[PDB]
Amino acid sequence: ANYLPLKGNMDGVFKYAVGFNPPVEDIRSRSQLLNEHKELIGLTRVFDGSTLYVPKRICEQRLDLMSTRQTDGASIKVTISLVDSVKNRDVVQLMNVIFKRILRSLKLQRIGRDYYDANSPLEVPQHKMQLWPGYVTAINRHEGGLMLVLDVSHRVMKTDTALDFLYELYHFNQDKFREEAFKQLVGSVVLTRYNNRTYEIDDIAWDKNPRCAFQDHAGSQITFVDYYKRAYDLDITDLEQPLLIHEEMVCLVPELCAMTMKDLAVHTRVPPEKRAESFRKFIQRLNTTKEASELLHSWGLVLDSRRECLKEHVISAVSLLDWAVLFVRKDQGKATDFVNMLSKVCPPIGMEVHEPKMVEVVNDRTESYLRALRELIAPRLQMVVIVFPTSRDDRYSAVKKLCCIESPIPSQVLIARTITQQQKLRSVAQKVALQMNAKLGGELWAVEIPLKSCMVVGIDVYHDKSYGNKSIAGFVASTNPSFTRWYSRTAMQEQSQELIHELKLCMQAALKKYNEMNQSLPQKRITTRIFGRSGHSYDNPPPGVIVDHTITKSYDFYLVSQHVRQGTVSPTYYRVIYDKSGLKPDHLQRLTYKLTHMYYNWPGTIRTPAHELSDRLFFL
RNA sequence: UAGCAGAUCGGUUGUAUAGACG
RNA sequence: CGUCUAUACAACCGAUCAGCU
Repeated sequence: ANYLPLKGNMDGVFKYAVGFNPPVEDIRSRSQLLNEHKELIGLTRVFDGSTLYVPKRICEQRLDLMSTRQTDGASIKVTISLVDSVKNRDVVQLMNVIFKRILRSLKLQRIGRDYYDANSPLEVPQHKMQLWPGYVTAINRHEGGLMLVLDVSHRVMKTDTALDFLYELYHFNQDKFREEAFKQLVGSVVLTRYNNRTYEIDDIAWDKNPRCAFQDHAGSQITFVDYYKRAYDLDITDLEQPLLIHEEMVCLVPELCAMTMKDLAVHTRVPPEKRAESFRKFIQRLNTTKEASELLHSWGLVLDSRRECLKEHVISAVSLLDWAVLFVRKDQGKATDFVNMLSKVCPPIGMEVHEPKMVEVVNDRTESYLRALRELIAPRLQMVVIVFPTSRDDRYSAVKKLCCIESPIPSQVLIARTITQQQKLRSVAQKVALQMNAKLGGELWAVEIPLKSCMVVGIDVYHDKSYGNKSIAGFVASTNPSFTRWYSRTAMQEQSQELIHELKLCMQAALKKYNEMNQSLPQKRITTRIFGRSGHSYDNPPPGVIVDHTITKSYDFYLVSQHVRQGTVSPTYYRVIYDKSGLKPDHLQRLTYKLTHMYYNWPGTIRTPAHELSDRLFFL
């Protein structure tokens, strides 16, 4: 629990405005219309256009007055007067520019989305990487009123810049530098400093340098160093920095950008309880700092003062009478000792496996499963076990596409890295034994269910490439009231809006299988912490906590079933199904809590539907 | 790519405020 | 609104890593 409210002016914060006339040179030509506004009203103010927020409730429509600029001294339009009323999308923004004034006062910085304090950061130069001790201050409307979220985010901004990165790339070689940049630097992304932007790399200019001119906003051929010296007040040191692109030219100079522990991970990065010290420190720092608090009292910002189923028989486990494994010649020990270990794990979980027909492929490539699999696979074969050390997507899907698309047939794929572990070997075999038996169509462990006719179908959309727009990630389902029949399928359609209709085909493919074996018709991530409305303990909510009113954002349920040992608990957020079908939210909390145990790859608790320790010193 | 608890780095689509190019 | 944007709010995905069986 590291979340702190900020009270003060809950409502009624109206806004003045700032005129922007005329823009001449650059973005600074418009931004300077308030850079020299200290002579009119005072320092404590924020400018973002036609909105200049005020704590009080005055502003209605519009007005105008006069001001002055600095660089050239032309006519300046400024209107610190009536604008509009309070809107739901304004309070978050104006309190966050208040936090911007805080960074101008508390000496915080900003990276991308959230503001960080890095005046005395965690300088860890082992890999030219500096973990910023700032907090993710994503202030927004929250439980009840307004609340400031604070997680101590070790934001990984590099002290080194693209200048030295390209210089060490040159230090490797020059032609090899060019080649590797065309291989390892293209596609990669640099982090900008002057405007904290995110610019990609596709190609690197060669003849260009930080002296060649370009058609700037002024329409002249000015030098490169002059533009950055007069537009952002940043001086360029060297003149031999080749440009990058995001040939058409998108502003990118390696001079002023940057691109991309073990024992520190248990001291001051993410302890479950000891992270409350930062929750107990920054709250005091805001108040006790006279210089920082003085500029916040003017605005009106006052912060708050404060399973063992490996031994019990399984419901209905399908045995393996005749089957084969598709191991390569390099995995003779693997997928056979594992099967031999599977011959020991299976009897406790109520099934037996005979030694498979040890078929094999001819080479460690795709053009081995095309022939060897088809030659020695018949409807008399139950299980196919495919293992390989290297794991590439095309070859794995090459073996897969001959098993799932044509017809529903179980197929188990393993990798070397899954099996190399010896202490996990008994454990990994248990998951696979449950995985194979789930794919065999056999029942597995269940829970005490005070429920029935429930769906466990976990949709997953794989939308990565427009050319490969297939949405193939899996359509895991459950076709028995005990939720022990997990026969995964895949989507076989492609459409943007009519996806509501064609996704039902997989639902029908899962519901028809439900009717064919039962003869009866039956948004998962946040950065929040939950302090449930049952007991005030600012700690991990009990698994299955019921909070849906005045202790969360909206009527959507926000549940906890994901048990934590290292790090602070991050509750999972959930949408609603229906509030009129008669489903009590408490049972849906239980249903999510019970379905949490039903993922058939880990005997315990998981995040989503798809104990009395750490009291004394833990690492001391 | 047997599954995961805590995060981190990016990309993208977003969504809101407003501006300009027609 | 097609585009370019600055301010942010927000999600998903990919990968990576500080591994409860």
